[PDB]
Amino acid sequence: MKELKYDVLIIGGGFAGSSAAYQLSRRGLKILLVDSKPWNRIGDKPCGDAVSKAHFDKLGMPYPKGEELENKINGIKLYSPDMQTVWTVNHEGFELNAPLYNQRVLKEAQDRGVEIWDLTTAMKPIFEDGYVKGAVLFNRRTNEELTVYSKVVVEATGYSRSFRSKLPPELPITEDLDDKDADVAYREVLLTKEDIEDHDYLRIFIDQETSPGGYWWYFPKGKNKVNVGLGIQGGMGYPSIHEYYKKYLDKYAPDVDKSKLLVKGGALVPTRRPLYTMAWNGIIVIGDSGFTVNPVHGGGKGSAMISGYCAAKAILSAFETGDFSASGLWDMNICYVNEYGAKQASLDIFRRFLQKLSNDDINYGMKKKIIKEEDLLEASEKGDLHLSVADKAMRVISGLGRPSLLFKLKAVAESMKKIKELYLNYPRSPSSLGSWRREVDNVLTEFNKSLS
Ligand SMILES: Cc1cc2c(cc1C)N(C[C@H](O)[C@H](O)[C@H](O)COP(=O)(O)OP(=O)(O)OC[C@H]1O[C@@H](n3cnc4c(N)ncnc43)[C@H](O)[C@@H]1O)c1[nH]c(=O)[nH]c(=O)c1N2
Repeated sequence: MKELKYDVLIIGGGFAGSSAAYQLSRRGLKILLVDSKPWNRIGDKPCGDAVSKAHFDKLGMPYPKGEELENKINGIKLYSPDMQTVWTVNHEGFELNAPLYNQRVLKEAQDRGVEIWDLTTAMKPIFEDGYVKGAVLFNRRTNEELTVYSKVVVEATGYSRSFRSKLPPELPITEDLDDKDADVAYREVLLTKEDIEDHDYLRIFIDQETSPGGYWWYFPKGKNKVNVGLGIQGGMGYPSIHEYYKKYLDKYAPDVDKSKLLVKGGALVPTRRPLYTMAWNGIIVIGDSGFTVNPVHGGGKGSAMISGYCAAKAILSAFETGDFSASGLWDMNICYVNEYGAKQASLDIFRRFLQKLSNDDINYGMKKKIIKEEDLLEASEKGDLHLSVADKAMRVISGLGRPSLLFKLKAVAESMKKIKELYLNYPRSPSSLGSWRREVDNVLTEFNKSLS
């Protein structure tokens, strides 16, 4: 079999993969990125295609340009179950042509030196002497099995985790997710008969009956084109998602013409804290494969780019120390946790609370303004539910006569700050990962119990 040697092998060319390749380019390294999909189809996984503007600024990534930007976004409208209360949150963002932008990022990284092979699949992890040292690839372009060696493998295979799942089960980097720590989501993109009111605003509909554990959304991709879909918490016993979709479509999008459908289909999306470690001997995991999705609103394309940034940073460190062990790549964790991980950990706890609320809990909480329209912005910008804000909210649900889960919002706010306290104190060395993880597990075990 043919053999090749590279410094870095990036498996998967999604938002996470292309972010790693872009950031690692022009640094004196020999890089190979692969993706099973053909070039023109790379990055077309079922998505809402809605990404925050703040993400692009931070990392110094290319702004959506021209055809890549389908519709400019200025904010979000959060509708209550009975729809008697509409929260308008001002937050700038983009509704983009996801495959078109993704391929541009790849096209540029290719110009900056990175090599990209489409129609190529990582089939077997090369794992010898206790290290990930590359992979066996199948290039369907030339029907050839090639063996690629690398000092560091970047796992960016998405929610499938098709590569790292084939690693031995004692590696912390093969951590699996529980069914209930993920949501199945489905979406379609159709044209509307009439225009779209406030088309520069995203619409999110909370409703535990029409989308239990998640929500419905109405994302305008233009003047007369809309990305409508929903998400539901998995591992609960809920019926097929396309049954929820078919039953309640007209309720959230009656203006669409069902004959002008462009794309459909759905996929899995994780709604939890990131992998306890995203780095191990000779391997870094990023994107959906490392559970980098926001547990509350389910956005994952912004925080995927962050994981890719932190991956380049960690790898450049490892090569400067010739150390590709977990310890040598460990800065991947310290970086991502400070950037988005600690925020996720706190929101993981908050998600567990929000998913358990009745429609009456949300109808009451929103109508009575249990929190500001700007404090919901802060609670998911920094992932913090301030002890002073919970107190202002707790004295509003005091005027509630019926029993509710709302009365535990204070204890939830304390548990959120507690687990974020832990993630700020992330292990300095891999020697502490085990001890620190079980403590995190204890925090979640206790909190899960406190909701009952
Ligand atoms: C229905 C729905 C709706 C939304 C979203 C998800 C879902 C399911 N998300 C989440 C978002 O889609 C997701 O979090 C990011 O795309 C994660 O990026 P990745 O690159 O990790 O995934 P992605 O799945 O794009 O990465 C996998 C890539 O690697 C390739 N690959 C996998 N295994 C391979 C192998 N063994 N060999 C070679 N190639 C391999 C695949 O072909 C693919 O190109 C979202 N996000 C957001 O922020 N805003 C939104 O509006 C939404 N809405």
